[PDB]
Amino acid sequence: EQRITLKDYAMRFGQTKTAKDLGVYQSAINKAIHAGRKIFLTINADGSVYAEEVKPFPSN
Amino acid sequence: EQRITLKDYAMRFGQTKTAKDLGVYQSAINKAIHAGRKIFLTINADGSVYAEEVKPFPSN
DNA sequence: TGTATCACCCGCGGTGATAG
DNA sequence: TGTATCACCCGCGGTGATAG
Repeated sequence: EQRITLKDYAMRFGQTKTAKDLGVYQSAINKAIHAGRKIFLTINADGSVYAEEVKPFPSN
Repeated sequence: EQRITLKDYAMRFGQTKTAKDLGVYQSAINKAIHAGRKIFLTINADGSVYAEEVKPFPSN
């Protein structure tokens, strides 16, 4: 609430802001996205963001 | 259904079987567990297992 | 239907192993 | 409220940078 996708979020906001919102470098995002990582953002009232990723175990 | 925790599963079954069930080496498990990784198994009728892990983005 | 190291290599997450 | 490389280091996931 709102639960939204990284990619998604990225298309709305632009790699940079996003990236900035997670306190990480833009290239990350990019990579991450192209990467096809399953990740989700969570927005809070204030607009702070939280992101978790889903991955299969085991990583290999 | 059933949704169960790795650790959990591990306590019921013993590191080894588990490990075997995921097609990975026992030490992994161990590590993984001690590691405090958030991971979950999913059991199916037949008893096949599937495991996904939850992680914060970004990994760093 | 034991677990917990250990060093090795592509620093996490694995591998094999070795023991117990 | 541009994105997409690139080489570098602790092979994935990041960093900075460089450009466009």
